[PDB]
Amino acid sequence: NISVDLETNYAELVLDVGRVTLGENSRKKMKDCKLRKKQNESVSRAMCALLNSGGGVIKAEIENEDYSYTKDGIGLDLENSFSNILLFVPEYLDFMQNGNYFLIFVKSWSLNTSGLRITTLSSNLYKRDITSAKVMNATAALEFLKDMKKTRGRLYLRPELLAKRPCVDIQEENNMKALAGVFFDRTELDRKEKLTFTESTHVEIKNFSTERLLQRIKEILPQYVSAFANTDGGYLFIGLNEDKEIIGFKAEMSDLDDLEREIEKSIRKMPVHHFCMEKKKINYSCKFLGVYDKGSLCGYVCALRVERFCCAVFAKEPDSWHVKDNRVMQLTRKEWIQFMVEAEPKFSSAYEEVISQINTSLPAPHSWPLLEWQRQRHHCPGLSGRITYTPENLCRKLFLQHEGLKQLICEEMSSVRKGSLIFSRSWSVDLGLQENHKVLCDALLISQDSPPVLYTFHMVQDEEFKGYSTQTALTLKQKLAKIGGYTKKVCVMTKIFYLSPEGMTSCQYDLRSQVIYPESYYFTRRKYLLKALFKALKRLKSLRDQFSFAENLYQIIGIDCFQKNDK
Amino acid sequence: NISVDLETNYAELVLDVGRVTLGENSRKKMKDCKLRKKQNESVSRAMCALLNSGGGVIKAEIENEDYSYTKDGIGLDLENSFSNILLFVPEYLDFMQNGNYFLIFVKSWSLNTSGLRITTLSSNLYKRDITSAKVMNATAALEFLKDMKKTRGRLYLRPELLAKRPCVDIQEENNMKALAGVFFDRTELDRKEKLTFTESTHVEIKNFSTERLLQRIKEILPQYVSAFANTDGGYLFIGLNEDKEIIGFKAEMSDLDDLEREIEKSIRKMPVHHFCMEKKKINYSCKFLGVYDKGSLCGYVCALRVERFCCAVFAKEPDSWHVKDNRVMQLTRKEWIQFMVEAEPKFSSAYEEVISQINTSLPAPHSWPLLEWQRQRHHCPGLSGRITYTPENLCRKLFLQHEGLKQLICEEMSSVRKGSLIFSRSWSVDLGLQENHKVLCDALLISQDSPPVLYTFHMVQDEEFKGYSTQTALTLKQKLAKIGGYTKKVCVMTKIFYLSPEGMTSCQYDLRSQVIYPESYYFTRRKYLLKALFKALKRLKSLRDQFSFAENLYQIIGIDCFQKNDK
Amino acid sequence: KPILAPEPLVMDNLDSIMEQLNTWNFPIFDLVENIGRKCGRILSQVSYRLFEDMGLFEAFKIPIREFMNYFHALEIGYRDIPYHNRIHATDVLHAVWYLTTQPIPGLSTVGYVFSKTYNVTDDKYGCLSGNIPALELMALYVAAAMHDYDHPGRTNAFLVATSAPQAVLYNDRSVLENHHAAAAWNLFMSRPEYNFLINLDHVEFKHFRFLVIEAILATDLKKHFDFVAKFNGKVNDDVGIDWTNENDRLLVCQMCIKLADINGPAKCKELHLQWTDGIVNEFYEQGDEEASLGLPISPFMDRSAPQLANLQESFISHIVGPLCNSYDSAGLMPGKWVEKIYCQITQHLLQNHKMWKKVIEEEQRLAGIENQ
Amino acid sequence: KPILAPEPLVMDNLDSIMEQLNTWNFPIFDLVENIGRKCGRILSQVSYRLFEDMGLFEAFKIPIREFMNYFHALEIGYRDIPYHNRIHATDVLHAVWYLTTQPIPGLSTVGYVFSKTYNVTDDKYGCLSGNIPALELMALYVAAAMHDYDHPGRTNAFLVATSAPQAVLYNDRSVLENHHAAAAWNLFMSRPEYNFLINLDHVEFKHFRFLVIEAILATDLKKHFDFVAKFNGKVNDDVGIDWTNENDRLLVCQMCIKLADINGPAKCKELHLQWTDGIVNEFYEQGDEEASLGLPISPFMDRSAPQLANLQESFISHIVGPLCNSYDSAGLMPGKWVEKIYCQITQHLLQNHKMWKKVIEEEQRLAGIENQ
Ligand SMILES: O=C1CN2Cc3c(ccc(Cl)c3Cl)N=C2N1
Ligand SMILES: O=C1CN2Cc3c(ccc(Cl)c3Cl)N=C2N1
Ligand SMILES: [Mg+2]
Ligand SMILES: [Mg+2]
Ligand SMILES: [Mg+2]
Ligand SMILES: [Mg+2]
Ligand SMILES: [Zn+2]
Ligand SMILES: [Zn+2]
Repeated sequence: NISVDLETNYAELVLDVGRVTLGENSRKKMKDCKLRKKQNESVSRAMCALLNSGGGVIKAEIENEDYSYTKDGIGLDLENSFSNILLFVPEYLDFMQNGNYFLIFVKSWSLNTSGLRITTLSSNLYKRDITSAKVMNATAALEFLKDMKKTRGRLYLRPELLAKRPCVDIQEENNMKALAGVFFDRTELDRKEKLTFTESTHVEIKNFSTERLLQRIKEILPQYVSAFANTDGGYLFIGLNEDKEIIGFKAEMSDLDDLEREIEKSIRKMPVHHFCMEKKKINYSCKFLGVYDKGSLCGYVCALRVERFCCAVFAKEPDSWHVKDNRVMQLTRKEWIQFMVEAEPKFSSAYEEVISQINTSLPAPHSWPLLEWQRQRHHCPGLSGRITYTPENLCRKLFLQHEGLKQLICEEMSSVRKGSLIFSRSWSVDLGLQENHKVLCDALLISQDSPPVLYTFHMVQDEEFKGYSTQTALTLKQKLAKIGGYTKKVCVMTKIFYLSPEGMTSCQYDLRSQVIYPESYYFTRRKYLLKALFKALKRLKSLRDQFSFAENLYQIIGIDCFQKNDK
Repeated sequence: NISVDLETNYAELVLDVGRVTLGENSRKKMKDCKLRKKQNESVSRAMCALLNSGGGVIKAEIENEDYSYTKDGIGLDLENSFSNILLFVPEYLDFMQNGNYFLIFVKSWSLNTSGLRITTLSSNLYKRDITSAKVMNATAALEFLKDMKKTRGRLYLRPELLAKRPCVDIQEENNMKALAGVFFDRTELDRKEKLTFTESTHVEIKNFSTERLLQRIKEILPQYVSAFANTDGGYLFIGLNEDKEIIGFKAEMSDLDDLEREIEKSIRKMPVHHFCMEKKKINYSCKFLGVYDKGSLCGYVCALRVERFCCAVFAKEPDSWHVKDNRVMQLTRKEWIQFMVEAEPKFSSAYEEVISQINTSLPAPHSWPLLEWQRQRHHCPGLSGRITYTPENLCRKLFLQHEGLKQLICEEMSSVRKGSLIFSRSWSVDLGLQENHKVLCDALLISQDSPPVLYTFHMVQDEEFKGYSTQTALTLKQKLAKIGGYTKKVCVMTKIFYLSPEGMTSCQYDLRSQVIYPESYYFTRRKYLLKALFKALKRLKSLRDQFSFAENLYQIIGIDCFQKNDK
Repeated sequence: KPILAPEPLVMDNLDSIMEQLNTWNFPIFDLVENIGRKCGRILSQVSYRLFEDMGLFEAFKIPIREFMNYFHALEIGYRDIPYHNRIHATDVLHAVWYLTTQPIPGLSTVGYVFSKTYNVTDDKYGCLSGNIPALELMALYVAAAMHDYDHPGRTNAFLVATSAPQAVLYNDRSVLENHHAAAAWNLFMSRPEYNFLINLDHVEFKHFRFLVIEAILATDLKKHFDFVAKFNGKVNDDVGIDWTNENDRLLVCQMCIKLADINGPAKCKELHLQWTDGIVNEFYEQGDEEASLGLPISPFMDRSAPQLANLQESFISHIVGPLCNSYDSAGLMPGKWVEKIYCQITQHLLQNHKMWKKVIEEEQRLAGIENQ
Repeated sequence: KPILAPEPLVMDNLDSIMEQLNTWNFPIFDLVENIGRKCGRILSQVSYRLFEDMGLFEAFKIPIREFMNYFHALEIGYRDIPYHNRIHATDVLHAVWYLTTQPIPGLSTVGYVFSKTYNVTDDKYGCLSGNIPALELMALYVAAAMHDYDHPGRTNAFLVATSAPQAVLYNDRSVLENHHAAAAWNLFMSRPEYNFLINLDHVEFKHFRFLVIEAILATDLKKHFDFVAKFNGKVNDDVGIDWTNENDRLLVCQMCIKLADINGPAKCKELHLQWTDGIVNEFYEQGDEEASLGLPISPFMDRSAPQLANLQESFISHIVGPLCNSYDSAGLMPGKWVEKIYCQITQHLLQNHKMWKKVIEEEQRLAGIENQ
């Protein structure tokens, strides 16, 4: 399986896909097709699970001995899978081999123009084309399910009337449908006879010259049942050949009942999801016909009729994954369709609209940003006004006591052009997490370069606090990308400090000189991170004092609070 | 080519794709691959041109002698093309063979959740995957172009800094990029030497063991140039083999200049479309390298470096068609990107919002529809109040004179459960068309069943008025589906009447008993047709008096006019 | 000097008639004639009954004497005109009370207060008191009680046409509703014995005032289709109705009083006929004044050429129709199951609309016969 | 009896000073002291100059005597307070005139009227008169002239706090702006000699009144961020500005007068310092009254603990900043090319904001030094 590697110093979800061969020539000349398919499937499961739940990193042990990636590449099956799950590969993926490990860094999935909110390896909703039963891609499945959810069902025009059309010899698909309807009730079939009709959007034909035929039906039937029930219903005949010569399959009695039993079991196992008031079942019906050559029974021809359905019909559960807490799971059907059908709330009051739309930033100065404001404009004596210590009361009080803290913050904030750190009594509880009381305070430095850092301060010379800080940084990264709507690659770095009285030093940990990321994770944008942090705190209902925008002028003018369902 | 058949009695655009073979076995055993590809391409051009411009009908002469379609089907190449251009085939297409002609009825393209506003056979915007240069589908091309139009360019992070990462032996794609960068400036190449790098998202390698090599480059180069310029730039080496053994191609002097000339011509012919202020060109550069075996020149290796571009780069014009007036044309590049980038206006004032949202119609009565109202509730003495003669002043005046008209309208409106005909001084001018003064008036019967009819009345015993009426019905159908937003299949039938004084009869034409449509065109919905007609008249700025909603109560209450930029 | 009150607070001859107050077709004119029509203290009595039912005289400790003082001063405030008088305000108060404290099939409830009786026994019946705190409902009731205060008898468009001082004073933007709320609140704050909100908090009273003024301003017929479209878009594609939202609760009370003020064509035939008689008389008065000032007479407002049935049919089709549709499609209309669901209100509406369609058809038929 | 006019209509000692009226930094206080400050007829004179420039005395045939009558009555109407007085109204009138009749780089023009001078020679310079008919601009100018009429000297939140009669009378919803428009229009319609709109149509006058009242109601600071967000969404993702729309032209004039009423921090340093002195004096008056009524004193409104620079910096950053940004990003701010473009207004804004940031920094530094 796929296990969340809890033994990494990365501030991210790491998934361990087991051993994995790599390289185009090493994959091509791999003499085990089932193993290769299984490895490709494991990597694709990992990548979908990462995309659906914030970011993440996939760690694969290189199976071949001497692997380079600089004269070997990755492969071609994996590249096909990658290019299928995503539209653009360079925008989401980064590959980096770390000695004897191949790491794939995965950006988090973002809402785009397509409208999709989660990625799926396969919807498993088949649709019947003119002739072939194909599987709905992501976009077609979205469109299908949303049209159905709109009408609270699936609109049909059950036989109220045959339209009064002119009399004229004309040929249409309903001709084939009707000829199948007459074929279906025939009580006997003459062996090696011709057919009057071919296969179309309502008619399918299968040879299946198989001695067993049951292991084959058990795996091929549900996709055709879904293809039919998802469009107009239809018939599926077995025992014919390509040249439309009825032959049937050589089946003796005492097996036709077994075959029918397996068919009923298979079609009752297929999932289904209703948007209508009642909740029907898949109305269908099987039948068998003799193929008597001249006076004797040569065999049978199993004819199955499937009626058009009122809501969607799956062949299996939708192929969509996600890591909940650990042990990456598969999205249930109900959750999957809620992600495919519902919209995002997207309230965006007028005050928030202007607070964000300050972030247009055309090729022009566009001064006056509101998310970078402060009353107390005198911190850190030798410096300019280039750092907004935001809470402004938590920071002041934390600077009053813990005298070494202010000096440490000054000696830290020296090499930063422009940034804005945000303190907190504890950031773990501001992200909906378990607080541990030994953590003095926190911070969040968000500068132009140098991706954001989560300082954790404490005065306890017994523990290490690596687990706490890394969990908090991970959760902040995921919350940013999944709720703040930040649409770029991010890493939330870490630093830990000890703060014994009479001494402010001893950085017990520095996550930046411990782990390497691709070249692109090191360039944040610092205004969209602010928008993302604002929206994340708002959506988590923990936005209290960060982003001052002082109200003493608002109270004079008559403008009300920022936003809530409280007035 | 493809010619608009002006010689049909259909109220639609008919396209003539020339002779066309049909049937799966007739297509498969067709001993002319170029001809088969050409026929498939002609049909696909016709179908895209129909989808992009309202509805239409494709008429194909059956090429094989004895063709049935009821034991032959269509084919498989055509089915593949159909299923590619559309998501769902049964929703848009109907096939109907009419003796020695195969007619394909095409619904009009509609805005769906995907966001696409026009269909394209191929965007011709290639993207570079991990290894292969693929062509952007419709959705990826939409996303790409909209992201670019948003930032008014295409955002890069030109070398401001190499991030301060730890020192550790690590392998990445930039390794291959740099090794290519050192390969590119090498002044000479030793024949039959090994390579240190393989092909990735920045590196491509081609064998091309071709005596000419120029007819091949001329056709294969632009798609790789586009794949590179549309993602991160890169290098393209020719003269190598699969096993990474430099061999080169046996080229003598006096041809390398020709090859470079053809390359520059080819890359300057490739279209491009900028969303940035300046308008650069495709910055690139070629080069040739010797492959001297031991003291002699065995050949060359043409190395081409392409730099990442600021806006989109096509291999050819986008493959999108439309019929303008006649002689179905191809959408220019500018129009194509305006259809891919811009949104629809979608004003929808509050009054219109409620006038439409009366059309929810859950499984419940939901009486009180506003688009079916009238003051004068006494027409046609023997009848109920089941027909809304809408203009109410044009209809009254037209009933005052032309005494046989009212009796004719009564004898016509007898067999209709519930409908609403809408008169007009001339419907041709209400759709932006040329009026002919011999047409007395018009009408538009929109009932539950019996698809809408366009009565044309006149008193002139010389002409026929078939051309006028059919043009008007065609234009009304197209305007409904393309501007009113009606999302189902429609045909606008026709009827013509002569109205000499002292006699009201002589229906000179009845389009319903002249032409056959599929079984589904005969079931309209009559409330969405009303919404569509309202929106079409609004968008055409001809909405004057139809849909009464009398204002004498509005003027009392204080509510203003329906909607316009006039108050 | 101030309008204080009548001597015994709760008169008791109108007992056994308020018992039939849990019925949608409250015989209001019967109570009017029963009560001394000489003076008119109907609004105060019905308000006392409703507030005792909700129990707001303990849910907020409102001293009943000052309450009666204020509301008798209010009912004295209402002018003596054909339609917009204190009987109409009692109508609207009873309508909102019924709509918010009578069983609603398929409503899931969660300080709140329920009606006196209400028969709470099942789960398939909710009431709007089980989703809206007591403060919001008290605000809504007092908004309904004082919502047409000191009505001049003319419409907004008339005051805007003649440029009346109430039109200049309020900038021609919902003249009448601003006037009603302004005058009512002015009269409230004038005396000290009117403060029946004496045991409230500063913030509580602020919120109460805000809700009352919003409710009264919701009944401006110009902003009708806007409210309908907003209530459609907030029940159709959204998550439905998140009752924890204050915006949702505010919009629901606004729609409720919108539906209550226009409820002539939702009662039995005789009640609706009486209300229509009143409204036609008032329009006739206004048209009478309008022809004298030289202005072209208004549509429907000519007693010498009446088009009463035209007016009532168009009204029921355009105004009350879509409003009741949007109010019902959100599953808030009070009704009962059928052992699918029976709603008295929309049935009355359909019956009356059909009746006016009969009158229109017959009149046009006879006129076309006679006048050829 | 009515305020009629001063004897000679257009006084002429203030010649050669109105010539420097096509400059953004009009020395308004110099003209104030030049004119007899005993009486005060500045508003009338500047209005006559501006209307003669636009030529509206022939574009609408407005009799100049009744014009001067009305506007002198108006300037008499303005109370004598530190900030919101007739000098402020003359300021705002001149600001809107400059913003709509001075060259705007990159504006494509199309009955219209242009400024007197304007130097129309190129195509790369447009003016707002070349996109807005004469009626809309006359409405906008008269809206600016009477937009703070009879100002009590307090703010909206104060009148709402103490429950002033102007607060009850208007339901606590933009009390002051409704009062300004109401009182001004009342005074206009009072006498017959004030009708300087005598040669208009019924519909013309109706539209004019609508636009004037909308313009005056736009200057309510509570509705500031709403206007900014609406103007952002209508220039950002849309087709831009379809000037044929009346909604677009209305919204543009609303934003223009919004920007004009707050234009202290967009002039030279001394002018802005004078306006700030006025506004701080007015806030000090209001705080003085507020401490006497027992209410907790308002922020920034304590002359015994002034935070003037705090107020001005926060104001420039929060109010005038985003407004000028949204107004400029739509390419309407008047400026000049650079043989890319130089805009005087935003430069003045940046300079003043930096100055107040100096004062804040120095004060906090000194206080942290002294108080440890
Ligand atoms: O039964 C009834 C009650 N009402 C009220 C009403 C109206 C038409 C206009 C207005 Cl403004 C009003 Cl309040 N029609 C009816 N009919
Ligand atoms: O130069 C100036 C001019 N003004 C006006 C002003 C203000 C703060 C509040 C209000 Cl309400 C107003 Cl009108 N600050 C400044 N500063
Ligand atoms: Mg009212
Ligand atoms: Mg009322
Ligand atoms: Mg003001
Ligand atoms: Mg002002
Ligand atoms: Zn279903
Ligand atoms: Zn470009």
